[PDB]
Amino acid sequence: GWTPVTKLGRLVKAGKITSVEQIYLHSLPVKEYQIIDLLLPDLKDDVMKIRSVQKQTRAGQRTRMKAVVVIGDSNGHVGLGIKTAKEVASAIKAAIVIAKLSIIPIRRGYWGSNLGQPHSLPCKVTGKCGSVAVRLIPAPRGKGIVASPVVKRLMQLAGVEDVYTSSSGSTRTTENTLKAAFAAIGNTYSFLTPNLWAETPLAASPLEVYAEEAAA
Amino acid sequence: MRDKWRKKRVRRLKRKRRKVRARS
Amino acid sequence: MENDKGQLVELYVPRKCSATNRIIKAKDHASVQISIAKVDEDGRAIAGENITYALSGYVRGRGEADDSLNRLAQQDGLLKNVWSYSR
Amino acid sequence: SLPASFDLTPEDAKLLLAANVHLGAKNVQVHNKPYVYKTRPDGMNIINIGKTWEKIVLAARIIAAVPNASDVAVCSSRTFGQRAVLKFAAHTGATAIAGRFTPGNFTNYITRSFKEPRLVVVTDPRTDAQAIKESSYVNIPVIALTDMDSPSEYVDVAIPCNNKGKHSIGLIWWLLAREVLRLRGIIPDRTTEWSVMPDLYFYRDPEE
Amino acid sequence: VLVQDLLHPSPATEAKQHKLKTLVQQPRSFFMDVKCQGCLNITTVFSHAQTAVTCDSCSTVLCTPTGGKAKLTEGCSFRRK
Amino acid sequence: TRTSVLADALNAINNAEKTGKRQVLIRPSSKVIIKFLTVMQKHGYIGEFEYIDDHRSGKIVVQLNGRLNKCGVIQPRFNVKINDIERWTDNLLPARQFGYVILTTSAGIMDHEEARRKHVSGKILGFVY
Amino acid sequence: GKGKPRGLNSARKLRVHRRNNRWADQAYKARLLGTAFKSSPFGGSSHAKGIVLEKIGIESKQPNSAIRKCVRVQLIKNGKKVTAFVPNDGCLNFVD
Amino acid sequence: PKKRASNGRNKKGRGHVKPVRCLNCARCVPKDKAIKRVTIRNMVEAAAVRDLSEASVYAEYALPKLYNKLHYCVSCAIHARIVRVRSRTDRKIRTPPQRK
Amino acid sequence: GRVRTKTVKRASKVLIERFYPKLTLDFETNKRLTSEIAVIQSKRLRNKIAGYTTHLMKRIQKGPVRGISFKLQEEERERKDQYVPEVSALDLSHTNGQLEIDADTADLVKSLGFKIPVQTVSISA
RNA sequence: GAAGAUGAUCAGAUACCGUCGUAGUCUUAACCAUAAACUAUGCCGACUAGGGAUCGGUUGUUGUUCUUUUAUUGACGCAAUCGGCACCUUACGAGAAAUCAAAGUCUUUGGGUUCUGGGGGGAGUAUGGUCGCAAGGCUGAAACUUAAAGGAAUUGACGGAAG
Ligand SMILES: [Zn+2]
Ligand SMILES: [Zn+2]
Repeated sequence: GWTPVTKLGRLVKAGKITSVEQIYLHSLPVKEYQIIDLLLPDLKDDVMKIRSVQKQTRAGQRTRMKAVVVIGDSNGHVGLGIKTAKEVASAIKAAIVIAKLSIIPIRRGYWGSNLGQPHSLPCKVTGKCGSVAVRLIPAPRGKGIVASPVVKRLMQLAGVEDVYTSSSGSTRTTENTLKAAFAAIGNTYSFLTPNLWAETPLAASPLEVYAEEAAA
Repeated sequence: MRDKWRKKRVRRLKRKRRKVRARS
Repeated sequence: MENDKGQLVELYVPRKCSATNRIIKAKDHASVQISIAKVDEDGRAIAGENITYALSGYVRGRGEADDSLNRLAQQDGLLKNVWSYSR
Repeated sequence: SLPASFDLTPEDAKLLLAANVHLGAKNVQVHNKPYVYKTRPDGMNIINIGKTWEKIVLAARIIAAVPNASDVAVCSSRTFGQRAVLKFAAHTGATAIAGRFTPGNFTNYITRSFKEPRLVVVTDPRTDAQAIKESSYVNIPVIALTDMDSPSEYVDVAIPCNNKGKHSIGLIWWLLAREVLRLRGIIPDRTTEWSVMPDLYFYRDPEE
Repeated sequence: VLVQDLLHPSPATEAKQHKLKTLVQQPRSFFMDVKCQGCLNITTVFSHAQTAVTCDSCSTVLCTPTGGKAKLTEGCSFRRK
Repeated sequence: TRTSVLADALNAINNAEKTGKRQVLIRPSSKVIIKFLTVMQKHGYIGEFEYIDDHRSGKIVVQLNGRLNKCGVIQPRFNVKINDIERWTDNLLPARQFGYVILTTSAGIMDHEEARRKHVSGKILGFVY
Repeated sequence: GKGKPRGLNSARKLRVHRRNNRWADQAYKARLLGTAFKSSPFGGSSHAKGIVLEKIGIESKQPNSAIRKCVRVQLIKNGKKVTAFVPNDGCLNFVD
Repeated sequence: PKKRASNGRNKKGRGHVKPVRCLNCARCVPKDKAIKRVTIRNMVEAAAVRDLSEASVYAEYALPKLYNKLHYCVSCAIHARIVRVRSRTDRKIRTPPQRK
Repeated sequence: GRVRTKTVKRASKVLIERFYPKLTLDFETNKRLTSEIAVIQSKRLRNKIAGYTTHLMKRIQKGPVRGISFKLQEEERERKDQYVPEVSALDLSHTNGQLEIDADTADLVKSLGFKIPVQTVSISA
């Protein structure tokens, strides 16, 4: 059995908190991966790159294995996880844990017309990690994920079906490639648009309405 | 070698080149 | 965001900061939700009834949150003659 | 708005003035210019204790909104505030954190003293940076006791005071307990004397 | 200080700011009526006078120019216009 | 030296808007600045702005609301034909549904949507979104 | 700002500047100078016929240790003598 | 890369400062960059202050000190251990050591 | 040196935090106690624990030990640290019946709607 | 004190160490026009975050000593602003990082303008021109050759470095 030790774990185990958006709405820090597992039961893992780093010691080289893992539900939630461990399987396993903890929602929007279900970004957003800068430009309904294979795999798992991409810098650094792409896909909700201008009243925090079921 | 001495070695070499052309 | 046929295609409409109107990101772990209690005239705190402010980690990081509280509480009737528009 | 009963009673002003609350730091940092009334000719600043009072009623009004009393955790690294925050939690049902604050309490969930407070009150940001710094990671609003030199980053609500006075730390901590209990109703009204006397909440030297 | 009233500044800070840096610049100099010791006669003297101004009454300098305001001679009184 | 008051205006606006300030002083003012703000004001991107008269070039106090993403000039003021606008909109604006291209025309200072309605073109003057 | 002219009447200064700086590019410099037409043994050609003069075995560069079997060929189009590789296990025997 | 923001010297808003000769090795060194130590030592050793105060023909004669300002270059000072190498974070500190 | 190690030091305090009332200041009693309290496979090990558990026990008598709480020390202190004299030492009774506050800071009081007598002090330095 | 001569040291040192020493070092008339000529950071303009010292000016002010016994003395002390040379913290932001109050306001890419670079060598070489008494300066390739050269930082290893 799974025993939560945090308030969010307390509330997720009951029926108090059911929508991940409620966690997203109030910026509730997700420290426990099983919180994600129940509330996002349909997630997809796929390892982008496995790398061996080496620490020089007096006797010789100390080799650890580094793996990068991408999680997404193809419906607006995507997560990235990079973990180093002595064994590839352990590093892959531990990466999935933290790849789930960093899962964020994405904003699908319309290029041009708003006819049908959203197909792309609402705006052009760019992220930078190290030297890699990845820009995503909304595409028409025909043009798919015009991107490099590693960046495209992130978008397929995020549920963006049409988008452009333009990369700069040392794009052969896979780790900084995915983190910079992750920054862009996460800036979809950080950009103000006119349709969001109206003020909505602040809903009461879920930890304050069920503090009795969240205390312990 | 050191850059300053490589520069000086060429300086003395150019001076020899200039003189040997003066013979003609 | 709303499509042609009218249903809300937007999920997770985020809140907006009360100081700088900036959107509160999904992982803005410096963002708080200040709650202040409404009081019956008998000096006792009303139960389950609070004025809610959303405050961005940007304002907190700059240390302007206290001033943003002072101006908001002054203009919402919560606070008397401590914050002044003219400095 | 505010019923007039919440105004600074002249009884409290005599307490505040004697307890040296109106004594500020020599140098005021840019954000506490509002709370400086005037400067004593020696060079040090005078607090506007009139401004101070309704801030206490404002800050205490935050604590009442939390449904669970154990969710509010107060801290003090300064010795002069260790006993006061201890008595404050005792009368109020808070979750005091006296002395050293162990890093990882708010972020590391396998630690022992792993607490998830909905509000952190700070005796001094200058000496309690770590409590304020980690509260920035897990969405915890912070109420602080700030002098005119006390930095004001990541502080949602500040209470101007004299943090370097033995009497001042206790009294403002004394005032918070009384004003929190009034709102919840334990103290009969704003005219009834509190059973606790202001000499409690004062740190005592080991002589006695 | 995210929000403050620039259109209505406090007078104390305006008296401390530079004469050019105010919301609308305005000289801090003025004009003086100097009553000399020898006799009483109205004479307009600039506060920042650059010339050793004498009165038409008596051939006596009222002020000696300095880096800033004109320094009034002893025994002379002034009144600001 | 001071070569363009319009550039010095939107920059101080952006250097205030990112900082989260709700007001910004613009110096010096001009008709081009004043008419530029009106196109911004009728779209709610800024609030009530005041003109100070000092018997001089003028000053402007702007009130900020927080709905402004990025306002900047396009310098030099490129000549824009009616078939030149779609290129300027694509490169400068994040999306096809919002954001504006401020064009100065013989009919006045206007954004590209009001320009296309009355089918007039001039020199590009800036952008706002 | 950005160090290059932006004024509307400065199209000339940009035209000269770019054309000057294309000379630092070796692809442009090799094409315009016509170094292929002058110093390249084929004279800018794709293939060439030549006449074999002598067969040579060459010691390899480090770290490889082998023999690369090439030949001395003089070209018929311009009379230049340059070495050409014979690439195939045992194709040295086919060429005389 | 850049090791110090002051470039090892104290020359700002200036073009040129006349140099000084190291006390030890007579090396030219710029005056601001030279490590300068002002010493005031007793002229007689602390052990001999007594017997030289007994041979004094003058009662309560206050003997003089010796005044000397010392200049060292970086190699002069480091080798004599007047200054020592500090850590990267301790390089920022320029407050005097608290030994006297 | 006779420094005890951590494995005996942590095992000693886990006993106090569990069986403080059954502990004593006498080593012999603790020696026999830890035998039926903890399964200690070595006789030499068992004597080391009790010899330092007693030292921890013999320390609590001189005052509170740092880092060890046994569900009673704070309780003994909860009703021990309740002292207060009859005078608050903060009410205006030590002085003549009015404040000694600064004359310039009295303007702060006078700015408010208060009439509080004050023996003004003017250090001016 | 280059050069040179010298006494040591050394396997050898016409090097470091020691003793002399000629041009030079100084100056007046003229050339040369280069330096790690460095803030390795073009110049002009605007804005952005706090803080305290300090220089020149100027503006209001002291339980201060002195002029002189006081002013209209001076110095000191406290508030201001102008301009500087800078310094401390923070990172809204930038950066590959070191770091940066500019190296920010740069994929949300546009204030004006000048110059410069396009992998490492060959090479600032050859040649031509041009300036100079000369030494040299300015301009300035190619053939050929090479898969690296290099920047910041991490671990270790090593030091005839400190603790
Ligand atoms: Zn007269
Ligand atoms: Zn040396």
